[PDB]
Amino acid sequence: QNITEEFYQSTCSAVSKGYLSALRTGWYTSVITIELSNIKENKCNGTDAKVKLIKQELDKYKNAVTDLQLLMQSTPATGSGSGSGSAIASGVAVCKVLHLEGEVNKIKSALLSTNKCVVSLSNGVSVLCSKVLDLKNYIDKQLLPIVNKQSCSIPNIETVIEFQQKNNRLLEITREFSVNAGVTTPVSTYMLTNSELLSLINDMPITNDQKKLMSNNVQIVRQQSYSIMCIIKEEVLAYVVQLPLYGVIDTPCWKLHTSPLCTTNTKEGSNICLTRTDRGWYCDNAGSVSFFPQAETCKVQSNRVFCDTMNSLTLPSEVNLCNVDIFNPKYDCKIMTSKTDVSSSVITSLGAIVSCYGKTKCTASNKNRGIIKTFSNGCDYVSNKGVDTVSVGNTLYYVNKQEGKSLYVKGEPIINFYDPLVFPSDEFDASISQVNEKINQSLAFIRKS
Amino acid sequence: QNITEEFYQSTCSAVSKGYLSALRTGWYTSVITIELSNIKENKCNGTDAKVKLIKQELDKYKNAVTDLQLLMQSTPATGSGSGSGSAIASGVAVCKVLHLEGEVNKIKSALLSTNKCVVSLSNGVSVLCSKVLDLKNYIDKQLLPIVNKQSCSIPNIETVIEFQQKNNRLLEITREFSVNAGVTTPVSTYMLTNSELLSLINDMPITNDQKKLMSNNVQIVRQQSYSIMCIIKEEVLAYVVQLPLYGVIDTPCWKLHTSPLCTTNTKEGSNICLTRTDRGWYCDNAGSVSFFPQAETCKVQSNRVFCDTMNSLTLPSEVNLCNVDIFNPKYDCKIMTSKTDVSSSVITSLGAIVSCYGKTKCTASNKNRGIIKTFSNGCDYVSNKGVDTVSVGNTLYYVNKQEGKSLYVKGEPIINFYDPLVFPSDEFDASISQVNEKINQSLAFIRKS
Amino acid sequence: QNITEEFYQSTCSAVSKGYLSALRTGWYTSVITIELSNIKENKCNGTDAKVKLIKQELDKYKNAVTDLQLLMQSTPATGSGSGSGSAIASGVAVCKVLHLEGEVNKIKSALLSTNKCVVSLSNGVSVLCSKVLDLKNYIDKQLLPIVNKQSCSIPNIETVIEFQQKNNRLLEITREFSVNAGVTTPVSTYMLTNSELLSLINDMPITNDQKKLMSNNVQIVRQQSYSIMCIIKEEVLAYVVQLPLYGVIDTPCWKLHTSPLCTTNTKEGSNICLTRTDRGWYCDNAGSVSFFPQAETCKVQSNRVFCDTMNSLTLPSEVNLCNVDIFNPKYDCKIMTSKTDVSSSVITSLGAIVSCYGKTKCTASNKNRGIIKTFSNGCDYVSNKGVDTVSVGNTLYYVNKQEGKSLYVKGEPIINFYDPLVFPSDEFDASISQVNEKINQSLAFIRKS
Ligand SMILES: *[C@@H]1O[C@H](CO)[C@@H](O)[C@H](O)[C@H]1NC(C)=O
Ligand SMILES: *[C@@H]1O[C@H](CO)[C@@H](O)[C@H](O)[C@H]1NC(C)=O
Ligand SMILES: *[C@@H]1O[C@H](CO)[C@@H](O)[C@H](O)[C@H]1NC(C)=O
Repeated sequence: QNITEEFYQSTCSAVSKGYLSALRTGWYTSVITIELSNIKENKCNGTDAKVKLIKQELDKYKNAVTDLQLLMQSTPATGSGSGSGSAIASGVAVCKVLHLEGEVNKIKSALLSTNKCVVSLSNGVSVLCSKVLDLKNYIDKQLLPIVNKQSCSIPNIETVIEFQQKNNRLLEITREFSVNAGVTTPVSTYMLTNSELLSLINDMPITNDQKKLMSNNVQIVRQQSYSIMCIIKEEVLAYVVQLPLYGVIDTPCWKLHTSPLCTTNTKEGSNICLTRTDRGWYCDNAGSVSFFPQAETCKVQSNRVFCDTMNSLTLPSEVNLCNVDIFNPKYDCKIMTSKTDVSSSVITSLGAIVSCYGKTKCTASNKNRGIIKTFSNGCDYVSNKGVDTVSVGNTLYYVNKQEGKSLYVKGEPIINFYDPLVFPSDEFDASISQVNEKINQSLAFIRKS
Repeated sequence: QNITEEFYQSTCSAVSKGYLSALRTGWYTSVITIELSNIKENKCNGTDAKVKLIKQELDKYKNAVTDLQLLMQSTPATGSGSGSGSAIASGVAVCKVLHLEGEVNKIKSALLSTNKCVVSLSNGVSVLCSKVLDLKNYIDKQLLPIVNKQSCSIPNIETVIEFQQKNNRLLEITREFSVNAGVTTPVSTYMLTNSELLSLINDMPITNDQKKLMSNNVQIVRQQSYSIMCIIKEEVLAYVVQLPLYGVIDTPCWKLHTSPLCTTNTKEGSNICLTRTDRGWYCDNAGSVSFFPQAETCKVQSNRVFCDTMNSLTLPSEVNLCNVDIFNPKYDCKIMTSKTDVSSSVITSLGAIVSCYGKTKCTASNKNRGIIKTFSNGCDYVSNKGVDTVSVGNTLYYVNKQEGKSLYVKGEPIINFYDPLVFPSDEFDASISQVNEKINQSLAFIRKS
Repeated sequence: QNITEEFYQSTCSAVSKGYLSALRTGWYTSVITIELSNIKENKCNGTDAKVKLIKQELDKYKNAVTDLQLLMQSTPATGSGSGSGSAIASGVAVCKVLHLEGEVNKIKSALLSTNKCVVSLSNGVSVLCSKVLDLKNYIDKQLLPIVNKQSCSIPNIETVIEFQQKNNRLLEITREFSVNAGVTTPVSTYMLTNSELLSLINDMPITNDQKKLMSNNVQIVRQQSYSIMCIIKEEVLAYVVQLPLYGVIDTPCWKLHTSPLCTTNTKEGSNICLTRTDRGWYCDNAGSVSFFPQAETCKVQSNRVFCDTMNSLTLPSEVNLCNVDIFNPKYDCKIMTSKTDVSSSVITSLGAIVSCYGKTKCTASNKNRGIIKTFSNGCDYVSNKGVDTVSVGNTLYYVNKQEGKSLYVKGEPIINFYDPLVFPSDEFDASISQVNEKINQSLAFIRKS
C-alpha cells in the first residue's frame, strides 16, 4: 500500500520498496469449443440476390474450415522453446489428448446439455469446457431448408444479416490463427470475451481471494495468456486457452535502480566509473529472492507486480545486503567498471537519479517555477515532490508522479576508495571482493618489479 | 537534398552526410470524445427478426461500455517507465484532470455547439477537443422510440444496418484498448482517421512550416504517436491522443557505419581486430550532437530523419573529429578490440563496406554483368554506382539504390600501428588514448622484468 | 526424420542432430492488383435510407483511395536497412518499374482477359500478376445508374449489403497499409487469401518438390513474407508480395546448446566458469556451415528448419570439431569465462542441461512419481524419456516431449584443467588456444618476478 524509496549516495543506486507480488508459477488450461456444421457445397439454381449473398457467406464459412484444417496439419509448437522451454508446453499437452478417439466425444457429450462443464480427460487432467458459438444449430436449422431442395428457397434479408453476425467470430478467429501459426498472445476478445473470461475465472478450483485478484486485473491476465489452436474434428472446433496461475501472492517486492558512479577529476582520460549490476525487480519467493533482469517480464499495476518466473533468477535472501552494505562479505556484490564518463539519468519510482559529468547541463525543473535544481559533477538524486521534469543535455525525462516518501542516505562514493592507476577499468560483472583481489594482484605486480 | 558518403580506409568506417533533421522534443495532447447514450436494458415482447437483430447490436454496445469501465478502473501507466520515464507521462497528466468534477462538463459544453473546440482545463493546459462519433444522438432519437414502449415497434432494415455502421467504430476502439491495457501505439485509423488527424494538425498553435512537415509525413506521425484511454463518464467517452512535437528541425545529420579492421597475417591465431564504436545517427542539436544508438529510434524518410530524443545521448560537438582524425586529442575516440576474424558486410547509404578475412569468398556483382569486384583480405568499400548485390560467404546483401556521390579516402589501416604481442585483445569500449596508455603499461611490464 | 542428441559432459554442451533444412536465399516478387473505379462525388437529391447508406459506403471508398494516395507520395523503404540492407529491396525494385508510363497498362492489358497472368516488365523481371478484387466492374455497372441521374434511383437492400461485402477487403487493406507505412509482414489473409497464395505457389517456375514444400508450410511462408505497397494509378491498385525462395533444401542441420561449466570449490569467491559460445542453429550450405546466432531468425517445424540467410554467418566446415574435440587445432573453439556461479538450465531438443551451483535446489520430476533425479554441484543432463519437468531454484522449466534417442558422452570437465590463480576470469569470446596463450603469459609474468 505505502510505497517508499531510498537513495544511496555511496553506490549511486536507489531501491523502491513496498510493492506486493503476483508471480506466475503455473498454467490453467481450458478448452473453448465451437460447434460446427458438417455441410458440403450444395449449388442450386439461384438468381435473386438473397441466395447469392447467402451462398457467398457460406463459402466464407467453408474456406474458414479448410484454412483451420491446414493449420492443424502442422502443430509447430513455435511458442517459446527459447532454452527456457515452451511456455505453451502445458496447453500443448491438452491438444495431443484431443487427437485421441472418443476424446472430442467426451467434451461434446459434456456440452450436450449445458454450455459450461468440467471434463476429465483420459490423461488425468480435469479441464473446464466452454462452448462459445453454435453454428451447427444455426446452419442445420435455418439454412439447410433454403439450400437443401432442387431450387433454393428465398431467405429473408433478416436471415442474411443474422448469419453474417454469427459467422463473424469464426472468421476473425481463423484470421488470427492464420497469421500466428496457431499460437496467439495476448488472447483477444475474439478468442475470449471479457464476459467469458470472467465466467472462467469464477469457476476455477482456486481460492476466492485469487479470483478477486485475477478479476480485478483482467487486462494483465489477457496479456499473460496464450491461445493455442487444437483440432477441427467431428463437427467441433476446439482450441485451448492457457491462463496464468499465481502461486506466489502478496509477497514483498522492491525495484533496484542503478547509475554510473565516476570520479570528477578535471583531467580528460583520468576518470574511472563503477555501476552496480543486476538492476530490476526483486521479490521474496519461498525463502529466496526471485530476481527479474528482463524489463518486460514484469508488468506493474497499482502497487503489485506481475512477473513470470520462466525468465527469472534465484538468489540468496542475502542479496538485500548490497542495498545496505556493499562491502559486506556474506554476499558477492557485483559491479561493472569502465572509463566512460557520459552523463545520464534514471527515472525511479519516486524521483530521479542523475549522473552528471563533464560539461553536460543537468538540471531539474518545475512546470511553473522553472529550474529548481542544478546538479554538480557526480551522482545525485531528487524527489518528485515539487519536481516535474529532469533534463540532461538535450534529453528531457518526465518524473513519475506516484505518491510516496523518499529518503536520501548520504555517504562517500566508493569509487573514491580505489587508486585510479591500479584499477581494473574494463571489468564486466565483477564482484567487490573480486575487484579487491585484482587490486591486490596489480599492486603485487608493481611491488615486485 | 544532396546525399553524400565518405569511406575512411584507415578506420574501416563510413559517414553518410546531407540528411535533414526532425527530432521529437515535446508532446501535444488532444482529447478525442465520443458522445454516448445512457440507456439501460429494456427487454420487451419481441419476436420478429428486426427486433432481435436490434437487441443483439444493442447488447454489443452495452458490453463495450462495461468493458471500457473495467479498463478505467485500472490506469496501469504501463507505457514506457523504462528508466527514461514514461513517454505517455504528458498524456496521463490530462487523464488525471478529466477525473475532476466538472471537467467532463467543460469539454461537453465546449462541444455542445461545435464539433471541434479548444478547452482550457483547470490545470492550465489548453487542449484541443474533437468529437468523432455521436451515439447519444442516434440512440436517443432513432432507437428509444422502438424499445421504449411495452411492445417493441418494428424498425426498418435500414435502421438495423445504419446502427451497425455507427456502432462499429466504438466496438473496434474497445477491442484495441482491451488487448493493450489502455495504451496503444501506433494510433490506428479507428482511433483517428487520416482526415481527423489532418484537421488536428491544421489547428495546432505551431508554425505553418511545421504543419507542412507533419502533414507530409502522416505515416511517421502515426508511428510515433500514442492513444491513451481516459474516462467513461456522464454520457462521454474521452481518450487522449499524444502527437509528436518536433523542436529540432532542418538541422544537419549524418550516419556512422562501422566494420571490423583486422590484420591479414596468414597465421591462424595471430590476428588482432579493432572496430569504431557508437555507430548510428548523429544530429546537431543546440550546440551539441544528439547521438542515437538504438536503430529503431530513428525512422528515415526522404532525406530527413525522425528521431525521439527520449533514448538518445548528448555528445560534444567535437565527436565529429573521430570521422576526420581518430588520433586527435580533443576527443576520446573509442574502439573495441578482439581476435575474432570473421568476414562481414555493412550496407551503407550509398554503397557497402566489406571486411573480408580468411577463406571467405567476398564479392560484389551487377545483375547483368555478373561479378564486377572480388575483395581481398582486409577492409574495403564499393559504391552502388554500377553495383547491385554484395555476397559474403553464403550471405547476399542488397546494395541501396539511393542517388548520391561517394568518396573513397585512402589511408593506412590503424590496426597495423599496434604491435600484436603487446595489444589489449579484449577491450570493449576503449578510447584510442586509453589503449595507448595500456600499451605503454604492458611495455613497462616487459621492460622492467 | 530421426532426431538424436549428444550431451558432452566435458564442455557442458549438447548437440541436437537430424534436422533437415530450408534456407531462404532469394525472393519471388508478384504483383497483386485491384481494379478500381474512377468516380467523382455525385451528390444528388437523396432522402430515403437506402441512398444514404449507399452514399456513406461510397465515401468510405473515396477516403480509402485518397489515404492510399498519400501513402504512395512517400515510399519510405523502412523495411530493414539494418546494415544487412533492405529485405524488401527486391520488391521495391518492382515498384519503381510500376511508376513507369505504360507499365500499369501492361499488367492491366495482360489482366484484360484473364485473372492470372505473367507479365514481362521493361526491366527484364518476369512477374506473375493476380487480380483479386474487381470494384471498377461493380461500381460502374451496379452503382453509377443509381447515382448518375439528377435524383437518385432507389437501390435494393441487397445492393447495399453486396457493396459492403466487396468494399470490405479494400478498406482492410488500406488500414494495414496505413499503420505500417506501406510495408507489412507477415502477409495477412486480407493481403492474400490462403487460396490465392496456393494458386501463386502452383504457378511458380520452381520444381514440383519445392511447391510441395511451400504448400505444406504456408504458415511459415506467410511469416517470412512481405507485402509492399506500390501504386494507385489508372483505375488500378497494385502492391507487391515477396515470397521466400528456398535455395538450400534438405541439407543437414544441428542445434548447439551451451551452459556454464564451473568448478565446485566450497570456498565462495574461488570458482571459475567457462561457457562455449555461438550457440544456435548450424546448417550445411555450399561446402560451408551457415550459422544462425539470433534465435528468431529460424522457425522449426516438424524436423525442418526455416532460416533466413540475411542474418547469418559463414563458418568453415571444421566448426563441427568443437562438438567432438574442443582442444583440436584445426579450429579456434571460442569460450567466454567469468566467476559468476549461478545455477541455470537449458531445455534442449530431447532433454535438459542443468548447471547447479551453490545451495540451489536443482531437481527433475515426473508428473506421477514426483522427483526422479536430484542434481549435484556441477553440470549434468537428463533425457526426456520419463522426465516431465525440471526445476532450478524457484523456476520450473517444461521438458520438450519430442521422440528421439539421447546419448550421454562422459568426460572430465575442462574447467578443471586450468589453475584458478592464473586464469583469465573476464574473457569474452576467447578461443581455447587464445586462453592457453594468456595462461602461458600470466605464468611468464609470475616466473620472471
Ligand atoms: C591484500 O589482502 C590482504 C588480506 O586481507 C590485506 O592484508 C592487504 O592489505 C591487501 N592489499 C591491498 C588491498 O593492496
Ligand atoms: C608512453 O608515453 C610517453 C609519453 O608521451 C611516450 O614518450 C612514450 O614513447 C610512450 N611509450 C610507448 C607508447 O610505448
Ligand atoms: C607454453 O607454450 C609452450 C609451447 O607449446 C609449451 O611448451 C609450454 O609448456 C606452455 N606453458 C604453459 C601452458 O604454461
